[PDB]
Amino acid sequence: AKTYTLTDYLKNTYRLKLYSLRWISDHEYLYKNILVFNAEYGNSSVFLENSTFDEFGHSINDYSISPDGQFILLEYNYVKQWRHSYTASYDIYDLNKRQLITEERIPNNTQWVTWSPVGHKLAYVWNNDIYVKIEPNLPSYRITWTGKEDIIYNGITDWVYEEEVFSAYSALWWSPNGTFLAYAQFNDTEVPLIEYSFYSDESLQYPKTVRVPYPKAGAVNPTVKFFVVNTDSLSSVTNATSIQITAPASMLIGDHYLCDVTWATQERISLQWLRRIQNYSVMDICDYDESSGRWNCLVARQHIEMSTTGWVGRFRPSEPHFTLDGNSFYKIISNEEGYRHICYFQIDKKDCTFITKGTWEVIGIEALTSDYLYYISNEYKGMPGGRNLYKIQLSDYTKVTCLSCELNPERCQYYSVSFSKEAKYYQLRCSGPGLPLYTLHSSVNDKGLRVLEDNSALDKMLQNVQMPSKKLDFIILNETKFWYQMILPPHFDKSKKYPLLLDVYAGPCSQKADTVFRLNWATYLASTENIIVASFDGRGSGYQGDKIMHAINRRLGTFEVEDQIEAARQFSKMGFVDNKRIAIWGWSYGGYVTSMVLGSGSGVFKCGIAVAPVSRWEYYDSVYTERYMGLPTPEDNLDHYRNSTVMSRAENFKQVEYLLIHGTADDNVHFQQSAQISKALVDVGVDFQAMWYTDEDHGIASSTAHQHIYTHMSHFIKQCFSL
Amino acid sequence: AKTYTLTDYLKNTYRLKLYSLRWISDHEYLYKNILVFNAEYGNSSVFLENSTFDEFGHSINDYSISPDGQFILLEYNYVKQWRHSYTASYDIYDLNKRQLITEERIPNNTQWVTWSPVGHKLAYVWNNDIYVKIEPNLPSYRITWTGKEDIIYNGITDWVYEEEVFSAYSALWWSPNGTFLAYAQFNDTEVPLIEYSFYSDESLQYPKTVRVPYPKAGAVNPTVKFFVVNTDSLSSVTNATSIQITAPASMLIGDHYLCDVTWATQERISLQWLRRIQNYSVMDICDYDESSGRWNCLVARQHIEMSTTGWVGRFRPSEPHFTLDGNSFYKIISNEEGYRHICYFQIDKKDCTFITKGTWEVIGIEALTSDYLYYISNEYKGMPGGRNLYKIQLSDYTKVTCLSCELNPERCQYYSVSFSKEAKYYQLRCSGPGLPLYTLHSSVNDKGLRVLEDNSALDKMLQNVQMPSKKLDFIILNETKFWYQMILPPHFDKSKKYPLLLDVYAGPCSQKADTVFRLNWATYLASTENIIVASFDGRGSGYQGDKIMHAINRRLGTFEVEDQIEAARQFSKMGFVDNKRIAIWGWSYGGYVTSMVLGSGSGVFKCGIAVAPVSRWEYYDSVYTERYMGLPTPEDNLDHYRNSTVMSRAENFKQVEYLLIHGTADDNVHFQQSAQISKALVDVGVDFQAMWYTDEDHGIASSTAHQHIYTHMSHFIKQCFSL
Amino acid sequence: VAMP
Amino acid sequence: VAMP
Repeated sequence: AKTYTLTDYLKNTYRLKLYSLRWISDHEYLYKNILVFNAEYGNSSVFLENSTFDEFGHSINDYSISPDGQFILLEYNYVKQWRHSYTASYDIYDLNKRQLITEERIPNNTQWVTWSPVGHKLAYVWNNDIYVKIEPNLPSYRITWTGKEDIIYNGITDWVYEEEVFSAYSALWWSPNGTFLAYAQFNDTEVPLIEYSFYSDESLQYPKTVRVPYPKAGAVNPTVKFFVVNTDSLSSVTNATSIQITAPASMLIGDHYLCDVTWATQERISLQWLRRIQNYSVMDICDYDESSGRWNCLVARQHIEMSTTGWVGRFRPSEPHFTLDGNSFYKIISNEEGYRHICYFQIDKKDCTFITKGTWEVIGIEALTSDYLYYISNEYKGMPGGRNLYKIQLSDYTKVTCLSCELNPERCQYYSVSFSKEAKYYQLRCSGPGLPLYTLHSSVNDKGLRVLEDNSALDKMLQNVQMPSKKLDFIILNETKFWYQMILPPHFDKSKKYPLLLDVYAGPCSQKADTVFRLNWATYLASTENIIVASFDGRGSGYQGDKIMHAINRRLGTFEVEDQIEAARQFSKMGFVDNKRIAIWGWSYGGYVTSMVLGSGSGVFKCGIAVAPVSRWEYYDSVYTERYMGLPTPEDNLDHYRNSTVMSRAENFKQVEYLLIHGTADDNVHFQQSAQISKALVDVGVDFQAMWYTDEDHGIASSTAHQHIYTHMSHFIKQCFSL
Repeated sequence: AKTYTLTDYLKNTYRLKLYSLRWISDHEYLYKNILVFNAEYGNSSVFLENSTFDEFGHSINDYSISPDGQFILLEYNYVKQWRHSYTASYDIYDLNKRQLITEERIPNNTQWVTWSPVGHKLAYVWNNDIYVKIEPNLPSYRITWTGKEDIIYNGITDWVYEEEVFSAYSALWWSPNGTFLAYAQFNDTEVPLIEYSFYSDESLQYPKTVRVPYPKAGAVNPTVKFFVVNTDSLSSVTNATSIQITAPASMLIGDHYLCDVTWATQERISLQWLRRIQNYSVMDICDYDESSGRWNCLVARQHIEMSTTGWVGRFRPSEPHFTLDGNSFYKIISNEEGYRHICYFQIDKKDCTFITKGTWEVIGIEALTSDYLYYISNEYKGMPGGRNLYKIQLSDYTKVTCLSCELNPERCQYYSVSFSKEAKYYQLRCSGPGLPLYTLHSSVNDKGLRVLEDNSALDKMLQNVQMPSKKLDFIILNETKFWYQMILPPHFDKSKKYPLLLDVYAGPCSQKADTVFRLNWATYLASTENIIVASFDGRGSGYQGDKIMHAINRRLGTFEVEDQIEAARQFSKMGFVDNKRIAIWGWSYGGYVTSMVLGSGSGVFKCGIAVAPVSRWEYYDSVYTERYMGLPTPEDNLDHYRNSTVMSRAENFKQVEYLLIHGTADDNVHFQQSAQISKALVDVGVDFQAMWYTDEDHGIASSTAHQHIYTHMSHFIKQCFSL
Repeated sequence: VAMP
Repeated sequence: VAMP
């Protein structure tokens, strides 16, 4: 049988089928031409002919149907900016008239657009200001006049809020029936700019300098304000009043972040604020006052969330999930033993009640009805790298049902879920350890309705390939279980010695040992090159409690590095590893850890590859870096900021073969970071291999560059292993 | 016996001794730590003790003694800018009262300073304006008030005039007795900026963006004005009056350059101007008019120099050498056969008389007396790569005497010369093919007075080393001789097959085949690695007449690339060349030619290395590129600008191993050029090797980067050749 | 997030 | 030039 070759990986010879649906109601979903499916019976009818927009004249990047099904928003001229942000053009098509709307069009270069949650109002951001359309074909109402490129952002995030706080460009939040539009405003006036060249097509005679407001660690941060406007009022001198809700006094005393916005009712919004020292967070719960038209946050309804051992949240304070009446909410919180569990709050009582407990964690709350809360956790079989859907009875917390554990326990140990609008149906998505499996279920009695996609065609194809296998297991260190996985070559033989590649990420709350089925570079390395590809979750890794997660607090570049080295020693002791052929590689945080390990002097590793590494924490952005590292000042944590750089280890790279790779247009981990590694290596006379990727960003993900980088790394590894 | 190793090259184990002297009169020179030598007898005295400034408190970069010997300028705080420009601090030491001047000091960050040619006046440039000190302890007179960083340059050149026109930062020209100070003013207002990142020490949190006014091919050029000020009539009360000399009408009709300034007498200055289309040049000869205080350039004294086959001059129109009375001058000019020879002009006649002729060229005019003109030529033995000193009797041009040909014909075939103030003495500097030899001579009867430095110490060290040899020969393409050289391994055995590295530069008017002795990377490759290192001078190369030189006019990247391929073909058919192991490398113009050869699909070359290559002429500066290429417009030469890029040849690199290297702070050949090469290779799926040098410029010449680059290239060549 |  |  053939093996899984590099060309198979790079050409996507063997494709995972998906089943990506969009719920439009409690019982229908859209699926791609466009069909609408009835969840209960599985029958479909054609929702939008794949010929409808043949003559449209543009390629349509995406669509979005209004909640009342009356209009479809068509996105085209898509132009990517950062991880989530982009600009696009939009047309609106009227589904009753079968007419495109040609009047009062959304402008070109629109930065964000969203329907109201009911009806068909639109809110959009253009040139950094917010506009509202009550009707798709009528004029917009301007909401803000302060928008200013790179300086004032209304309703959209700046770079660091996009990447590290909201994971979204959008900073607009409609109230549930669409009366109110809440939004944040960011002021980057004094935030320094990262500047880097962009070369563009070769016809561009002068390179272009990209300038992005980007606060590196300890620098001046954007400031933020929060506003709510009543869009039903757009009957006042066209000038609706934006009512500010100010941060609490405990936040205003210093630098802070707005880190969560969640509406609770039509007239009640909750906001969470986080101090720049991210171990103290405050939730305000604010009610509309009909008589004054203002928003009041009763101090009795304020909730404090703080951490004595670390930062707050996995990456930020968790979202609340409110009961329908808005008088109570559920929220994932670290319990007294350090494990993240669901706590039940009354809005005006400070003590919450944990409704789950144990030596495992809740991953997320997925749906809440009058009777049940549904959540994903890694409880099943005590496997932190597995994921299952559970439902807990709100009137009796001792009644907890695992909805997914036993559906196919051999094939399916990693689930996510997508519920319909009022949770009357749910799609389960199993992603491993076998082939992904998508199924539909009815919540009324948790019956499997039908298999949506089982990947049987890919199964048949893979049967003719010498696929690697995957072992997921643990080693005990200091009476603590630490999980690892190995991608093992086909016909793996414990009596033989294999080269081993340690595939590292190891950032705070990371998890590289899990039950997910992947087809990736490691699949090729194991299948064709007979390399064991191993990953290990040491101190700092996620989903196993705060004692493990917070072990690297204020100390990035220490234990999570040491534990990758120890893991390699442990794997060598297993007897199937050629200890003369151990390599290490990783991307981003993984390139940082790879580099730290290669500079450690441990002698364990022959060679390694760092792709877009962090090299010095003062080069990375404030929100992420300070969360773990505090401030780079003599009074706080400067000594460890300066002790944890790659460059200070340059001399030790004389012991190893290193390949350093970075895209020149990386807005996230700046090319600067690898520019300083290479300069430090040159300064101590260390030879190494290098590759820049012109105009590639942090993902080095254009089609050609993706192929080029994995080809180049494959050559390096094979050379290192005398393959 | 040891070989000449890579470490010998990089650590300078074998150092050529020099003899750098500074003539201060017709009979004495300074020699430094600081002694003064009498040329007639060879006796010396101490002029300045090495202990005088022990207590100075700054490291002294350089010194400059005033022409009258009374003062010394001490240069310190040296900070390099481009190839010639730098700033420094200056102190002036009074050699008679043995005091530093503490009053009216030259400012810190001075950009240029120079003594008058007689006496001890000073002119300096600070913050882009010109200042004159009549006495070292007196207040300065400010001459210009318009200087503005990156915009208005008084008495200093901007980037492109520094690099491509004057090969100097200075744009100040004292008259012979110091009465007048002439100066150019450059206006870069509309010149675009090249922008690139500079990373600095790792302490710098945000990279700096460097912005340099730099016209790429076809872009808006700096404009230029020319002024003369009388430094004897400066006033403390009123601002100095500068008299402008305007370019002639044939230059003012369009873009142009000031390209030469040469004083003829105390009251006569000549200027040469060059059209932006560089095949037409005009010399003005301007006389001071005492009645009006004006400078008048009579039209009858104007001299036109044009080219029908290429540009004017080797790189620019040549400098005139005026007689004592300034009524006539000698100038190197391409004759009617296209060979550059000495022409004798009268200041008011259009026709000049060639005083030399033949199928060889005059390299430079070196000294002029009433009886003789002294010049360097490659006439001897018809070897274009040899250089000898000649004198020609001005009353009988048939009486030409070679003064250096027969001194030491086996050792010395390449001379330069340095004459005392009125040619009573000269120093000859022999630089090959044997070890450099410095000798002192008197002009009266061309007696050889003394051996100044014969490198006998290094000669005896090198006896203990297996040194390579050099063969200089020619091959015949279309009944034209084209010369090559080969660095041959020790114990060279014509019956064995050696790998061959083609070391290429091949720019217009270049010469890589010569009789010069060098200790360089090729010495190590031949001595230790037993690689033949060959170089070839094909079409476009210099010193052999315009038929060869102008062959690449308007057509860079065609014949000079094909001719390297043809040379390598010829070499590959020699019985001592392994045709499986031929490589090519070059730097800058040589990196362009290397890349164009590797992309040609010839199949001759296994591998090659491009260091800081040009890749597309639109990326290079206007003055150099347009000289050869004209303008990149559809009406002029855009098609060949677009046909001659490296990027268009990317597909052909599938056949070869390529190493692409570039400094990120290259102000000259911008990193952009290699960034576009790499992107085009990635886009066609070609693997290659790369190395960037953080913050290195075009020279990649810091101690550590120089060691690193040659080490990395040595690994690449060895693996390419299986060593 | 330092991650691709 | 583009020389060195």
